[PDB]
Amino acid sequence: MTLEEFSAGEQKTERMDKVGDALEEVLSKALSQRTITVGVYEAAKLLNVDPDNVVLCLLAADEDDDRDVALQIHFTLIQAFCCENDINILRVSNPGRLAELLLLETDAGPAASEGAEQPPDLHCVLVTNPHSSQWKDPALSQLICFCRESRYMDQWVPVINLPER
Repeated sequence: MTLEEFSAGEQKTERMDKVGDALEEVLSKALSQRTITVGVYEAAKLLNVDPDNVVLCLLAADEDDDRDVALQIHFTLIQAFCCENDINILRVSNPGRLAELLLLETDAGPAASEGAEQPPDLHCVLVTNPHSSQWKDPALSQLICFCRESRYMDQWVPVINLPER
């Protein structure tokens, strides 16, 4: 008989760790809208399905991706496509923390991975709008702002390392 669950808090600032916190909030809501893509190799598919609707892509690079030449090409491939339609993107340094997010409340559908050793996939998500472009929220505004400043430094892609729970 143990019940002390009551956690809360708020702040109103742009900060580096707040970028990946903010991302987790929006993606959870974006599953609730059912208007998003998932999986690194959907690059060609999403370009042929809803290229006008595309708003932002996320990629999560493993330690194992530093040795996967195909998945490295998949990252620069999806980067060519989003740039062609003017769509910003972000590359997270932490495969485990983005894998935590897909367990919390985004991608809460049939997306779990419990086997021997499956290959690196299900490490990307893409946010897209309906026929009325309304994807803002204060969280994704913080993301766009941060990503624009680091992109201004001649980085073709901004990058970050988001916190644990």
